[PDB]
Parts: sequence; C-alpha cells; structure tokens
Amino acid sequence: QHLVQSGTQVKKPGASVRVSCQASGYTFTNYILHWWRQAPGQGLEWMGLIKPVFGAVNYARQFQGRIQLTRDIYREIAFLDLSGLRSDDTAVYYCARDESGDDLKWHLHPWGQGTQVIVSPASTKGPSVFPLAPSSKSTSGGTAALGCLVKDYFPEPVTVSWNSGALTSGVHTFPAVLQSSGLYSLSSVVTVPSSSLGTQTYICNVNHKPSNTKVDKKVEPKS
Amino acid sequence: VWKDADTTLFCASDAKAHETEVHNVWATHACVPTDPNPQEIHLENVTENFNMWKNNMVEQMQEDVISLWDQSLQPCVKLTGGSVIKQACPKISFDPIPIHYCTPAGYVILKCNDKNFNGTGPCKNVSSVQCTHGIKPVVSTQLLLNGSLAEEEIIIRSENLTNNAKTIIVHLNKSVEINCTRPSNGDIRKAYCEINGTKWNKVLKQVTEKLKEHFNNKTIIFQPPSGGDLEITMHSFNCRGEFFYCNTTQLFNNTCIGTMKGCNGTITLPCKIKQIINMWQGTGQAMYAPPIDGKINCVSNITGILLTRDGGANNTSNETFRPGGGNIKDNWRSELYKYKVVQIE
Amino acid sequence: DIQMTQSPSSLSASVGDRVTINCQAGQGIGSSLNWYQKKPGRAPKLLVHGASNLQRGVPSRFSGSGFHTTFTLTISSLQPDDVATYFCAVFQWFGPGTKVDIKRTVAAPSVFIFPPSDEQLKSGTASVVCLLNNFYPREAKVQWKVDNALQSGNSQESVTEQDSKDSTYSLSSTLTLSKADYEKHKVYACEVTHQGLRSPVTKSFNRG
Ligand SMILES: *[C@@H]1O[C@H](CO)[C@@H](O)[C@H](O)[C@H]1NC(C)=O
Ligand SMILES: *[C@@H]1O[C@H](CO)[C@@H](O)[C@H](O)[C@H]1NC(C)=O
Ligand SMILES: *[C@@H]1O[C@H](CO)[C@@H](O)[C@H](O)[C@H]1NC(C)=O
Ligand SMILES: *[C@@H]1O[C@H](CO)[C@@H](O)[C@H](O)[C@H]1NC(C)=O
Ligand SMILES: *[C@@H]1O[C@H](CO)[C@@H](O)[C@H](O)[C@H]1NC(C)=O
Ligand SMILES: *[C@@H]1O[C@H](CO)[C@@H](O)[C@H](O)[C@H]1NC(C)=O
Ligand SMILES: *[C@@H]1O[C@H](CO)[C@@H](O)[C@H](O)[C@H]1NC(C)=O
Ligand SMILES: *[C@@H]1O[C@H](CO)[C@@H](O)[C@H](O)[C@H]1NC(C)=O
Ligand SMILES: *[C@@H]1O[C@H](CO)[C@@H](O)[C@H](O)[C@H]1NC(C)=O
Ligand SMILES: *[C@@H]1O[C@H](CO)[C@@H](O)[C@H](O)[C@H]1NC(C)=O
Repeated sequence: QHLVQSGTQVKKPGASVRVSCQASGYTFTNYILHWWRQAPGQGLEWMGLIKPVFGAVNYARQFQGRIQLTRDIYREIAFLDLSGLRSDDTAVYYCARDESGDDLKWHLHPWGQGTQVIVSPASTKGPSVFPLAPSSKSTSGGTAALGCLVKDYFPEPVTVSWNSGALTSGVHTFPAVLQSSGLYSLSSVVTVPSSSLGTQTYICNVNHKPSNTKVDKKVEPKS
Repeated sequence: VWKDADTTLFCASDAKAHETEVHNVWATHACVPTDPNPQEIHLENVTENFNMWKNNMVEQMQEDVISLWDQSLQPCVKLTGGSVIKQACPKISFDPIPIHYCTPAGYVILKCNDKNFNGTGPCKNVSSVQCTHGIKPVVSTQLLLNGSLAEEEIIIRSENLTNNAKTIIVHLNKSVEINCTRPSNGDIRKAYCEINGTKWNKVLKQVTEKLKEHFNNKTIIFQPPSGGDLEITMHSFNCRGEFFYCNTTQLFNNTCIGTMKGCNGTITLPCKIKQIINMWQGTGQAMYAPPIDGKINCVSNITGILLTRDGGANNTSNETFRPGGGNIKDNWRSELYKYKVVQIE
Repeated sequence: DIQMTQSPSSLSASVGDRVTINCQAGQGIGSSLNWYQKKPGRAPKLLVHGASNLQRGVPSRFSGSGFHTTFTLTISSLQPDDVATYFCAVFQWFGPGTKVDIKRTVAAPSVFIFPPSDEQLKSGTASVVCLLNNFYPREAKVQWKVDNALQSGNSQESVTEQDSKDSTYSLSSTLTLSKADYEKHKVYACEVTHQGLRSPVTKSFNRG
C-alpha cells in the first residue's frame, strides 16, 4: 500500500511540470487518486481527482486550462501536468488514494511522500558557509554556543552535521527560510561546554547535492 | 418482520436455447426460466427505507455482466499487462435481453412504489416480489439506453450532491430515440446518430429546471468532459457487435436550452467505429476485427443521463455539469434503485 | 464551500493526558467527516474516517465522535509522537487545523548573539544571529534594536520542531543589513520576551 512520487523539481516561471505517482501494493484500477498541493504558510487545496479505469477526471475550477491528470493502467502510475507556472504555484504536491473504493467516501490513504515544485527565476547556486564563532556570550554556567550560517543557496535543501556525525548533542538545525533575494538561508547551531573550547575542534558538515557542494567549516572562537 | 441482508442471487430470463446471440446463450446456461405466475404482495402501513447507493444487488449484477462479456466478446488481440494474447475473433450476434434477479428461499425483494422516489430515504408504499423486472444489461456511457422511465417528474439521483466525485443519475420521464447508423458501401468506420432536436432540447431544458431545484435556482451550464479516454469523452456503446463512439457536444448545447433557430430539427452526431477499445472491466485494451459489411443500425431510447458536477471555488454564479459514465455500476443502479434484499425472520 | 472551524487553534497537554479537538460545520454532514494528522515534511495521515471509525494501523488511543455539525477527535493518552497539526476534513474541504504539543513546566530561553563574521563583511553583507535555546512555551517575541531603534521588516526567524525528549523549542532570528548600513551603527541588541522571563532579556554588543 504505497505511493511513491518523483523527486523535487525546479522550473522557471511560465514553464510546465510533470509529477509522477507510482502505486505499489494494491490493485491499481480499483481506487481513485486525488491530487493536492500545500504552499508554505498555507493550507491544503484540492487540485483534482482521477479514475484509473477510463482516465476520468474532475479538475478544480481554478486550474482548468492548466491542469492535466493522466495515468498508465499498466505501469500503475499517475501523473500531474501543470502549465503556465507562477510564483504562487511553488508548493508541495501530493497524490492520495481513496481507500473507500467504489463508494467514493474520500478516505485518503495512503499518500505520496510529496513532490516539492519550486517556481523561481533564480538559478542553481552553491551555499556560502559562515561561522557563528563562540564569544564571551555564555549562559547556563559553562555551556557556550557556536554554529554555522548557510546563506544564499538554491534550490532546497541543505544538510548539516557536526564532526562527521559524531556530534549530535545540543545540535539544532533550523528550518530554512526564503530571503527576498530569491535564495534560501539556513542556520545550524550547537551548544557545547565552555571548557571544551580550544581543546576540542568543531566542524559543521554542509552538503548541497543540487550543486554537488560539500563544505567542511571549522568554527573557532575569535581572540 | 424482517431485516436487511445479503445473499447469493440467481437470474431468470426468457432466453431461447437455440439462439446464437450472445446474451441468449449466456442466459440459457447461467439463468433459469421466468416465473409464469409472479407474485407481488402489497404491505400496508409499512414504511421501509431504501438506499440505492449501498445495494448488493448492484455488485452482483455487475459480476454477471463481467462474466457475460468475458466469454462472449472474443477480440483478436488482448492488450492486458505486458503479455499480448492473439486468438480467433469471429463476428457475433449481439443484442441485450431483459434479466430478472431473484432471491433464494428465505429471502425476498422489497420494492418501493413511490412515484417521487430518488433512490434513498423511506418509502410509504412497499411491496414484495420474488424477482425483479426484466433488466437489459446495456453497457454504455454518458447516455442510459433501453432502460426504464421515471413516472411523473424527472428524478435527479445522487447519494451526496455535495460530493462532486459521485456521478449524478438523471432519470427521464419521456424517452428520446437516438438513431445510429453505419451506411453501407468510403470510410467503413464513419457513422452518425440522428436525434430529434425539438424533442431532445425540450427534455434537456426540463432537466436543467430540475437541476435548478437542487441548487438554489443557480445557472445550470453543460460542458464537455474535462478529459479521459474516448469511451467516456464520447457516447460509447455496442451495436450489433460493433463499438460505437459518438460526439455529444451538440446534445448539450446551452444555446438550445435558452427559443432559437438551429436547435429545432434533426441533430446529427458524428460517430466512429473502433476496433481498438479500452475495456470497461479495467482489464486493459482489446483489438477487434474490422466492422461487418452492409448497413449497421441501432435505435435506442435515451432514458437517462450520467453527469458529473465540477468542484473548486470562485463561482456562486453557476453550477457546471459534464457528461459522466465509465463505472457501469451506475448503469445498474439506475434500474436497481427501487429494489433491496431482505431476510424474513 | 463547506465552512470548517476547529477549536482551539492550538493545544497543550502533558504526556499521558487526554486531549479533545473540536470541529464545527457550516452545514449538515452526517458522518462524512474524517481526521488527519499533519507533521512538517510529512504527508497527511488518516486517523479517523466516517466520523467515528478508526483507520487501520492507527493506535486505539485516537478516538473519533460526532454527527451533523459537532465533531470531536480525542486522544486518550498523549504521546510525544502525537505532536502535529490535526485537521478535520469533508471531501476536499479542510479545517483550519489545531496544533498540539506536549506541555512542560515553563522554561526560560538561553539567549546568544552572534555578530557577522569577517568573511561575510568582505562580501558586503552583514548578518546578526540571535539564538534562543531550549524554551517552553513556544510563544516568544524577539525584537531587534539598532542604536536604541526598534528594527522590523529586515529580520527573519525560524523555529525547530518540539524536542521529543525535553519538550523544548529553539528559535533563530537573523537580522540582515548591507555593509554600509552596518558600519553606520554601533550598538546591536536582541531583546527577548518570554513567559519564563520576568524581565525581557537584552543581549547586545558593540561593532568591533
Ligand atoms: C402502492 O403500490 C401498489 C402496488 O403494490 C400500487 O398499485 C399503488 O398504486 C401504490 N399506491 C398505494 C399506496 O396503494
Ligand atoms: C431525496 O429525498 C430524500 C428524502 O429523504 C432526501 O433525503 C434526499 O436528500 C433526496 N435525494 C437527493 C440527494 O436528491
Ligand atoms: C422506445 O420508446 C417507444 C415509445 O416512445 C417504445 O414503443 C419502444 O418500445 C422503445 N424502445 C425500446 C425500449 O426498445
Ligand atoms: C417530466 O417531468 C417534468 C418535471 O420534472 C414535468 O414537467 C413533465 O411534465 C414530465 N413529463 C411527463 C410526460 O409527465
Ligand atoms: C434512422 O436513420 C436512418 C438513416 O437516416 C433511416 O434510414 C431510418 O429510417 C431511421 N429510423 C428511424 C426509426 O427513424
Ligand atoms: C421531432 O419532434 C418534434 C416535436 O415532438 C415533432 O414535431 C416532429 O414531428 C419530429 N420530427 C420527426 C419525427 O421527423
Ligand atoms: C466533438 O466535436 C466538437 C466539435 O467539433 C469538438 O470540439 C470536440 O473536440 C469533439 N469531441 C471529441 C473528444 O471528439
Ligand atoms: C448551439 O445551437 C445554436 C443555435 O443557435 C447553434 O447556432 C450552434 O451551432 C450550436 N452549438 C453547437 C456547436 O452545438
Ligand atoms: C436498444 O433496444 C433496441 C430495441 O430492442 C435494440 O434494437 C438496440 O440494439 C438497443 N440498443 C443498444 C445499443 O443496446
Ligand atoms: C450525505 O448523505 C447523508 C445521508 O446519507 C447526509 O446525512 C449527509 O448530510 C450527506 N453528507 C454531506 C457531507 O453532504
């Protein structure tokens, strides 16, 4: 009972995008698929449904003339085509199955893992990793704070680990944010005991696969 | 005293054991003869509730039709899965015949007799029969053919009108003949359907007026199907063993619903005959032999329409309906609506 | 549309406590209401369908009830993996939602401030980061002061998910200015206001 969706995709404004949804465990022709999307800072909205038997559809009124729901009854895979992409079309697109079956009661299970579609005029850019060097700012007795500022990267996402994963204690990698410049930015900090400074090395490992970027940033306190 | 129950039914018909037509052949070995003296008992003071959208009779009729088509229609090639199946494909005699569904000993079929019955709710006038009326298993999309008509007013059938995933079933009270013909003697697959526009548009207007009663007097608008295979985007049905595909754009002319010229007269729907079709069983595709020679003609009574309402927002002005179909269980529900199986306790 | 309302907007409770989430309807629904669990980065998860029927696989601690207009999702014993937004839904109509976290005794945030690095200033941009470490409840107000002047519209903050261990949050507010705007002022302050703070904490520094 699984629905696997295609990887995240980045498109220029005005282009088009196709999102696939591979069904796995069940009899594909027996259940209806619904399509949803959720923009950041927004609720879920229904885009349309599709009936695998004859490819029957029902598009949301606001997507008609842009949206095309199709499937492959043999491959057992559904598709979503959206043309004339806009900035507000940047969202996480979902496909879900109506487990109720023929009586169409909108019992949605399971869901796809969600495909992120980013519509931006920006091109792929590697991140700039800056240090948040520990200073005289110390709270909770010993424990001081240090981190890495990951600025100006595109597109999502980035991964951050410390000391090749050997350090997870006190680590807080924050959810990225989208700056007005069109690029993303992320902060990852880690609190460590003050006495550990100087004696112990702290390096944040930043990986940005969309640009094949791997950065080993050593963070040490300013004199 | 009784309760609702499900049981394995059996079918009855007046099929001849000598006929080479596929429906007669199947009904000969799968069904029993029709009861010469059928019994019907009225039940006074009895107010029973029905629900056409949850009736196991529908699921059982579907299984029969699945069985019928599987062993009747022999395509040349069967495009199911990765494997292909080539086999002999002789043209066959094809004409649907009435089928009665009957309950075994210990059960009985309750029949609603309310003229204004929309498939669900209670029924003040209930009777009991052993077998249903003769029901032809006519497989078609968009338009219901050779079925029964509603008494008095036109009936709009829906489980939940707010559920736009659900298919709406319009039950007409006046049949409209559709005249499909493949002329002899030069595209051998070109066909056409003749329909009296004056009669049709008069009916279609009354349909919108009835739809207005279910949607706060809003504006009713018809649009072609948003997408899908040709079987549902067009009026598809089987005639004389040949699969017809007719364009219904002219059957839902909003202009004709709102004393003009061009709406009165014979409407001619362009039709095609396809050897490669999509199987409604959900199996896949199947290629058949090229159409037979001579004049291929079918005359049917349009007794119902399958519709699908649109969703979304930013409307408030109008409601949009599109010609539905595809799931043939809807077809059976349009006939098995006034029946339900109960167990006598 | 079908009007959907959930109350309250957010909800807190300690581990092992009972939680009831309300859902109102603008019109009659009967039992056609379903419940979904939504976590960030995760797909929606069906908990209860048909108003009262529990979805297969979902633990029995979840309970659904309601008819017509009134509907209620109940969690008999709150667990840390139940920290999510919960939605009641009718067909394609979703409710506003209800955030639910684990309640903890109030914990004041540890405040740390970070001036922009040497490297970043060489590029021509300045970023000041203010860190709020391990606090509850999540309701925290961070205000930037630049030479005793309140700053807004040029700061972006981010919060982590609630810890499944100590039930705390962490916040990261970043103030971004150009190098020219940065060299102009001396004092850069980060005022933090939290329930666990009797007086608003202000951690600052001077440029240099
Ligand atoms: C009720 O059903 C009977 C058939 O059983 C029919 O003849 C009659 O018109 C209906 N009306 C009533 C209530 O008699
Ligand atoms: C038909 O009438 C019944 C009476 O109980 C009502 O409940 C139902 O909503 C109606 N069906 C529709 C949807 O037209
Ligand atoms: C079509 O309707 C006419 C009456 O209008 C009727 O005589 C004929 O039997 C019908 N055709 C069918 C149901 O085969
Ligand atoms: C069909 O039903 C409509 C109401 O829905 C009515 O106006 C019309 O007269 C009916 N036709 C017949 C022949 O009774
Ligand atoms: C159906 O249409 C064909 C072709 O015009 C015609 O020959 C035939 O007489 C028509 N049948 C009826 C019943 O109108
Ligand atoms: C078509 O229907 C109209 C209205 O009933 C009728 O006047 C006309 O005679 C019909 N045309 C035919 C049967 O050729
Ligand atoms: C039906 O005919 C109309 C008018 O030519 C056309 O716009 C439409 O595409 C046709 N439908 C199909 C699916 O063949
Ligand atoms: C609808 O009917 C009008 C009558 O004026 C006619 O002009 C028009 O061609 C029809 N539209 C279609 C394509 O069915
Ligand atoms: C409808 O009924 C008529 C008369 O019995 C028959 O000739 C025709 O084949 C039927 N139409 C279809 C396609 O079932
Ligand atoms: C669907 O139909 C039921 C009766 O079967 C009714 O009580 C309910 O209000 C309808 N659901 C919705 C959401 O309209």
